[PDB]
Amino acid sequence: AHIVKIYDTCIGCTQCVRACPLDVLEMVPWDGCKASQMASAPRTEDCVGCKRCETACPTDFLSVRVYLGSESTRSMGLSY
Amino acid sequence: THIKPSAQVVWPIVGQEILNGDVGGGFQGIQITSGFFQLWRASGITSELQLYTTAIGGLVMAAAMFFAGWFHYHKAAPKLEWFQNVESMLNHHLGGLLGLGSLAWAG
Amino acid sequence: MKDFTTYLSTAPVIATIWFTFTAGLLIEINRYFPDPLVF
Amino acid sequence: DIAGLTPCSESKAYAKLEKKELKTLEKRLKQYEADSAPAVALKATMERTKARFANYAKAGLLCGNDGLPHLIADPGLALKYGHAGEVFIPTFGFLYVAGYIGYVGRQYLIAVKGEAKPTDKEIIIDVPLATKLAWQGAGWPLAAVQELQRGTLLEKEENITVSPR
Amino acid sequence: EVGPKRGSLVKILRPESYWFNQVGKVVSVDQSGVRYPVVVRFENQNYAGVTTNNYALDEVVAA
Amino acid sequence: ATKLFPKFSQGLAQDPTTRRIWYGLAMAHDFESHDGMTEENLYQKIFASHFGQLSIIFLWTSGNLFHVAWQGNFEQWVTDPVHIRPIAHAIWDPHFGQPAVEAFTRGGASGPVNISTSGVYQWWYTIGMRTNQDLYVGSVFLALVSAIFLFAGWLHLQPNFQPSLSWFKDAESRLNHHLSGLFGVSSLAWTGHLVHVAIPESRGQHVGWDNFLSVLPHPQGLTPFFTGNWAAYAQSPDTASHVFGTAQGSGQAILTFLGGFHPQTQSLWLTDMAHHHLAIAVIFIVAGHMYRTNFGIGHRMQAILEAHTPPSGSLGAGHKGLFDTVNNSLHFQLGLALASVGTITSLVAQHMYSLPPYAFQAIDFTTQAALYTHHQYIAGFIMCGAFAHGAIFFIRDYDPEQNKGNVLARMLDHKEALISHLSWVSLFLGFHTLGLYVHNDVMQAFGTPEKQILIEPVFAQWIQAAHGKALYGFDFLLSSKTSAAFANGQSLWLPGWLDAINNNQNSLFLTIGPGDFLVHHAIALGLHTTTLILVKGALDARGSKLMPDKKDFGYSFPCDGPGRGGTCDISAYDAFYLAVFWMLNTIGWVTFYWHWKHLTLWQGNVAQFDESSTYLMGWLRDYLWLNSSQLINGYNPFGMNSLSVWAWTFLFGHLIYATGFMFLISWRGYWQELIETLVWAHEKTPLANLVYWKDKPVALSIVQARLVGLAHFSVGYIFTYAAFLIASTSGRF
Amino acid sequence: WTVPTLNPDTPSPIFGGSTGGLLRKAQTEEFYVITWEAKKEQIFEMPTGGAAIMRQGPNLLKFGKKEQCLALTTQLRNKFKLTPCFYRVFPDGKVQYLHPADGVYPEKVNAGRVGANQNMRRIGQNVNPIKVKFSGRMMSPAEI
Amino acid sequence: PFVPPSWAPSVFVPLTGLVLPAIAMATLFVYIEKEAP
Ligand code: CLA
Ligand code: CLA
Ligand code: CLA
Ligand code: CLA
Ligand code: CLA
Ligand code: CLA
Ligand code: CLA
Ligand SMILES: CC1=C(/C=C/C(C)=C/C=C/C(C)=C/C=C\C=C(C)\C=C\C=C(C)\C=C\C2=C(C)C[C@@H](O)CC2(C)C)C(C)(C)CCC1
Ligand code: SF4
Ligand SMILES: [Ca+2]
Repeated sequence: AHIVKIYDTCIGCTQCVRACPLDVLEMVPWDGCKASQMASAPRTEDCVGCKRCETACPTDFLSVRVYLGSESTRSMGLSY
Repeated sequence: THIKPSAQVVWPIVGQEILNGDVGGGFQGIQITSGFFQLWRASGITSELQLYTTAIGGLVMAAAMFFAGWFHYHKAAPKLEWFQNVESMLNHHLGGLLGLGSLAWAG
Repeated sequence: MKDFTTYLSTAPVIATIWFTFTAGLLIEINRYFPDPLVF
Repeated sequence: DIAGLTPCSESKAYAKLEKKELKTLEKRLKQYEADSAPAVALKATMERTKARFANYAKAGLLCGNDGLPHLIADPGLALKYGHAGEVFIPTFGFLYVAGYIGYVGRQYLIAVKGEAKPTDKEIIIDVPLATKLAWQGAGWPLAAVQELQRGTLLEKEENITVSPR
Repeated sequence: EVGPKRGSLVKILRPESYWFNQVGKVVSVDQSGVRYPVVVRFENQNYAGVTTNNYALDEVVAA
Repeated sequence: ATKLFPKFSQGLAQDPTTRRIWYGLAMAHDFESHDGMTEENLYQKIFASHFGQLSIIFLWTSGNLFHVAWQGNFEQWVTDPVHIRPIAHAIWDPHFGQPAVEAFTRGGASGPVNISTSGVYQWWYTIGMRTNQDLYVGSVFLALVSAIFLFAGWLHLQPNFQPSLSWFKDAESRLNHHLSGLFGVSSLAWTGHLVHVAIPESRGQHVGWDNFLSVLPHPQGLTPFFTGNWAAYAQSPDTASHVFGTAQGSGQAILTFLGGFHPQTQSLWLTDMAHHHLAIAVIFIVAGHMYRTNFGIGHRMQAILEAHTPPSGSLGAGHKGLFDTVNNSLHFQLGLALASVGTITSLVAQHMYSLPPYAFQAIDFTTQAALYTHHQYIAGFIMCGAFAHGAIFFIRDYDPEQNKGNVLARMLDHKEALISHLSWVSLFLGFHTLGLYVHNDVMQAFGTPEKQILIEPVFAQWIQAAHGKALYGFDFLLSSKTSAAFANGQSLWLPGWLDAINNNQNSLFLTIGPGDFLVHHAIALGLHTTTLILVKGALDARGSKLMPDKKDFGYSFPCDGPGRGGTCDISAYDAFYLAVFWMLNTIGWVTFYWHWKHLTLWQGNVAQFDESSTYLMGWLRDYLWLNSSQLINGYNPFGMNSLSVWAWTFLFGHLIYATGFMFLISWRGYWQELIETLVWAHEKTPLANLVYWKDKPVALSIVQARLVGLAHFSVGYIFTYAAFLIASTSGRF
Repeated sequence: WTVPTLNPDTPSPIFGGSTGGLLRKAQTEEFYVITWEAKKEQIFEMPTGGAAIMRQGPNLLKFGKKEQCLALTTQLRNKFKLTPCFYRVFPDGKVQYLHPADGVYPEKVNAGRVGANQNMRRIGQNVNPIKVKFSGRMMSPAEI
Repeated sequence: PFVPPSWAPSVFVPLTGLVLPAIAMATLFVYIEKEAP
């Protein structure tokens, strides 16, 4: 499975969650940013590694980071 | 059968005049392979005067084309309904452009 | 006219004019001083 | 003289090459009438060929066994043996022109940088300013030394971005 | 009112930031205790096309 | 479910696709990444792997000796080494046609055989080998040596024989032994073989384990050696009338310093090479007594490095922390070894062709060409590997806190300056070296060869003059008969050296002109560009402005996705992959230059190269097109000749090279979608759907495709040139 | 809100079938089933290729992978303002509800959700790989 | 001396390059397809 991590730099834009095409991320209540919300990655087992979340992340540097890891039928996005 | 068609002459500079080969007919230039000489002979052109007159005609036509482009976009622009007249467009392109064009050429 | 001169001041136009000027200058020099190999 | 080369003026291969070149042009000049434009053109090329072989020899160029002029690039050999118009002088001529272009372009970028939209002045060239700098670029070498000595030519490292390391 | 003044020019110190050793303008500083309260705007866009970012008080210095 | 292969990575073992098979083979020697890997186990595995490599090398050598002694004509080549063509091995192909059998039957007939271009015939002959019995015995010995290294490999990994990590870290002790024994004693033992066997064999005397003890290497024995009258050993050397392998014109000296080459063999003197190995053996043995191991004397490498800090702070903390940096990084150690061995490999190529050490080697043009190209291509790959491991070192082993202020950390602090300067140099060389060739081509095309830019290589010619060549008239040092450097060495090597450097028929300092100047700047272009690519990869391996956290992704990763403008080929591995193309282009230019200059010298018209090498049309028509006729006629509608295998291989290399273009230009996405359609077709096809796959078929990975494409590209590159090189030289000579 | 139960006998949108449908994986490993309610019959695009007509009220479709279900989920929500839900179904009869996991779409912050894979540091505060070397396996400084 | 018979190639070449490859490929393919207990 690919390793997805969220960093304190997260601003709670929710853009990564909206960009994810496999529902690997969600917004959880937080107190570190003004938006009072931070991105979480509770379903990384369904992550394929498209890195759309990173493309949607506007922080410098990225608050969401994807590290390609062990490959599975879900990770390879195989319908067979 | 002996003279090679040539219609491009290069200026004598930095030694490039070598490209003006001895094509024949008391002429020196680059040999062309576009087939224009044979097309002009088929059309019945026998003088450089006829080629010069057609050249002037083409520029008059080029000026007309650029005018048409400006006029049909800035002055009288056809509406979508006009462009969506496919039945009319095919009738004119088959009968006028193609059939009339072929009839005129036969003339 | 001001907009037209601004268009003539656009990168491509200036490049064409400047390069045409530079090319011309070099060509004319070789036209009057042919085969220049050494100073 | 140097490297065992020989003056083109005394090389036999240099002389044979000039004859070989003129004989090709002459073999062609025959198929044409004397006043024919083709004949006039081949004659002007033959005159230009004769002048080149003569001008190159007069310039004191050295020729290898191939009978072709070789250029001496060592500043020491060129100055001591009369071969400085081959690489040395050309070097200072190019360096002046190339620095001219660079210093003017740098002066332009610096001037447009203090404007409202520098990016706009890079796609649309401020011609009047550009022409002014183009003329003032003749004294670039002295300006470049004066900038190097005031410490205004370079940027402070603290103001230049770099990767994490 | 902690943080640099609004409209002031500060130089970024975040190493992984695209504007490291570069100067931007202080858009606003969040008085609330957020980890990064300084909003800085830059003229040059980053590789992502962004021209703004949040930094901590320590990550910025008047310059 | 979890498959057994690979056992070193559960991740791959749990991959249900075909990628598991490819990655299991691709990551088998990356021990550091294997599951449950410890530093000590890492060292022990490498130690055993090194014994395995040695076993393979010795079997390869034994195999070579056996096939020559069993299928070649060594006992016939020795009789006439000028006109007899050496046989590599016999050809048993049942697909051959009767004509092909006849075309390949040669070298004393005995059926279809391949001619050898390796140079082992001249090598073994020079070292004293004279019979197939000698070759057979050597083969057996080396086969036995291979088995011992294979056993040692197995044993030094078994319990009670597994060396500790501390033993692997004992640098001062390992270097002392390798310098004094591996290098010094080995060279000394070689001097003994040359003096006791090779030189007697060259003088017509057989000296083997049967009579080596009852034979005297020198008439005065060791009395000169122990009395100090060493000069005695240099008295009465072989004369110019010495017929190699016989006592005709043969002298009695064992160690000399004649210099130059033996008149008949056109190779270096055995007495000069014996004295060379003796001198270097002494130097190495002494050098091996510099580091402290157990007796209270010697240097501590850490103390040496820690002391080397310029007092002005120009190098920061100097070499502080570098001992531990190098001692704890196998990648750093491998980077240095490759960089050194690779440079040494190129030296072997440059020195072996200019100063041929083996008899009748310079007359075998095909072998001369093959050896130079072979070593120059192996050198190029090794150099690429060195930087690759330097980039890996930075990502996996480099610890900034332990290298703070040191020369290594300083490099990273000015990487932009280093890269930007390598960029400038490469640009200058590229624009001017290309511009001058194009100018010359246009001048040749317009029929004005006197107008071409022909800069004389005066600086190189001045060096050649310094070495003795008087053709340039610079008159200085060895070119000046009134110079001290000339007088001091007049009674030593100069005479023989000056005769050779002034002979324009050998390859000793060939004459050079404007064509050599242009190609040398082309070589400089390639070296700087390939270094720019490799250096930029190592310096940016840990991070850049586009990817500041690259170190967290490792040496090899596909990309960072299309975000941030696009990040294809951003890894340091991607830099190595791009550098290989430039390395092959560089070695291509260098090998083309060497081959063309030698083909013209061998043919006897150096003027062709001197007048055609100054324009690229000359290279394409006077070198490639002209020298390809006989090769492409290896097989034709009128029949085939011995050059048929080379014609077939030449085209075989073009095919593999172009197949690489598909893996290099077309990318995964397109193929993955095509395979999915095939998976549907197989599952929807009756009877076919009865059989199924254990590994889900998938397109090759991005990194895998770059490697497979580069491999196909590199294999075709080598096979095509090797086929052209051997065919052109052999067919023409 | 409670975890929904998948009714497998739900009417499926009108569609003549295609060649981009389920494969042997659906019978051996697992398949995905999207369900939604339609207030009107509307033609829509099958993520596997082709046009299909959603039926009034309940609708059910089966896809080979989760991405295809979420792709259809995106179109129905963005274009038709519908609220679909999908599940992973195993070959042994087991059904697993997947999205929206808590009944509230992930982009909308919801209570109860506990953060996962979150690092209380910026990426530039990650350690050097030399520190995470010789661990149980190949890992990244980010994982620590 | 250490000389194989004339039939050596007529037998060694067939075995090495056809027979042995097949045997190697067979065992290798089996191991890869085998799954961990
Ligand atoms: C002096 C006459 C004139 C003027 C002042 C304008 C002015 C304008 N036109 Mg216009 N037009 C004209 C003549 C003119 N046109 C003619 C004769 C035609 C028929 C072809 C058109 C067809 C036309 C169209 C279809 C459109 C405009 C549009 C516009 C407006 C913006 C586009 C523009 O001009 O930017 C300047 C653009 C250029 C300078 C590009 C020049 C294009 C030339 C013809 C290409 C030449 C290429 C060359 C032959 C080959 C290059 C090869 C390479 C190796 C060098 C603008 C107010 C656009 C608009 O309405 O705004 C959205 C619009 O879509 N014009
Ligand atoms: C006899 C009627 C007729 C003729 C001869 C043409 C001829 C042509 N039409 Mg056309 N068209 C017509 C009727 C006609 N159309 C009608 C009734 C409609 C409305 C349904 C259209 C709508 C239409 C569209 C949308 C387009 C054309 C286009 C074209 C040109 C295609 C280029 C080509 O292949 O020819 C080769 C070119 C030549 C042989 C050069 C000779 C052309 C001269 C001027 C012939 C005159 C044609 C013109 C219709 C005559 C009236 C001009 C008058 C108003 C001043 C072509 C010259 C294309 C175009 O853009 O052209 C600019 C195009 O996109 N036509
Ligand atoms: C950039 C590389 C380079 C290289 C490889 C050379 C190489 C050479 N130069 Mg040199 N030179 C260079 C750059 C270079 N130069 C530059 C940039 C300048 C501008 C100042 C000069 C100015 C120069 C002069 C004035 C002379 C040479 C000379 C020479 C030749 C002998 C010089 C020597 O002994 O050692 C090599 C030299 C260098 C590595 C650097 C510069 C040369 C030194 C400073 C000159 C000392 C020469 C000395 C008197 C030895 C010659 C004795 C006698 C024959 C005069 C030699 C082949 C001598 C010569 O042969 O003239 C006929 C000569 O007198 N060069
Ligand atoms: C006299 C003591 C001695 C000797 C002879 C050796 C010898 C060797 N050790 Mg070693 N070692 C020693 C002590 C010694 N060690 C001690 C005390 C320690 C503990 C500190 C170690 C720890 C150690 C380790 C950890 C390793 C070795 C390894 C090796 C092998 C290196 C493999 C190789 O590169 O091929 C031979 C190298 C040479 C012959 C050097 C010469 C290379 C030059 C450049 C070639 C030039 C040849 C000539 C110019 C042209 C030839 C032409 C023609 C003949 C082809 C080598 C045979 C490695 C190994 O195990 O491999 C299996 C390795 O991993 N040793
Ligand atoms: C003493 C020399 C030496 C040693 C000990 C190592 C050791 C190592 N290297 Mg390395 N390397 C070397 C030299 C060396 N290298 C050289 C000279 C180069 C330049 C070519 C490289 C370039 C290099 C790269 C780019 C990489 C390594 C990597 C590695 C590590 C794991 C890779 C591996 O071995 O897996 C197994 C290796 C293979 C399975 C070989 C792959 C197949 C290739 C394409 C050969 C195929 C040729 C084919 C047979 C041709 C057929 C022709 C025929 C039909 C006629 C490993 C510790 C990798 C790494 O850093 O780990 C992450 C890595 O990325 N090396
Ligand atoms: C014939 C093929 C070819 C050529 C010509 C080049 C050339 C170059 N490569 Mg390259 N490379 C190639 C293939 C090639 N490569 C391949 C197949 C690969 C593997 C994918 C690489 C991978 C590679 C890497 C990784 C790098 C390079 C780099 C470079 C540049 C090195 C600096 C230099 O020499 O400046 C000399 C400049 C020239 C030779 C260009 C000549 C100038 C032009 C021709 C004159 C203009 C003509 C005319 C005026 C206008 C023409 C256009 C017209 C439409 C108006 C150089 C321009 C390095 C680099 O980027 O430099 C920093 C580098 O990093 N290459
Ligand atoms: C010389 C280089 C080369 C070669 C040989 C091929 C070959 C092929 N390409 Mg390809 N391609 C190339 C370059 C090349 N390409 C490049 C540079 C690009 C970039 C644009 C592409 C992009 C590309 C695309 C986009 C596609 C292909 C496709 C195909 C396949 C078409 C179907 C087919 O003919 O199957 C038959 C196989 C052959 C004709 C190869 C002949 C090999 C010989 C005759 C067989 C000998 C076997 C031998 C005896 C085995 C024993 C060896 C022994 C050691 C055991 C085919 C195998 C298409 C595809 O995937 O397939 C449908 C496809 O869509 N190519
Ligand atoms: C002012 C100017 C600019 C230049 C800016 C800068 C900082 C340029 C940097 C220059 C630097 C750091 C140069 C550093 C080292 C240079 C060295 C050591 C000089 C080497 C030259 C040598 C050895 C001479 C070689 C020869 C001479 C005598 C001339 C010829 O005969 C040829 C040859 C090779 C024989 C800007 C902005 C690019 C814009 C533009 C104008
Ligand atoms: S890489 Fe793709 S699947 Fe994974 S979390 Fe990011 S957007 Fe979602
Ligand atoms: Ca013997």
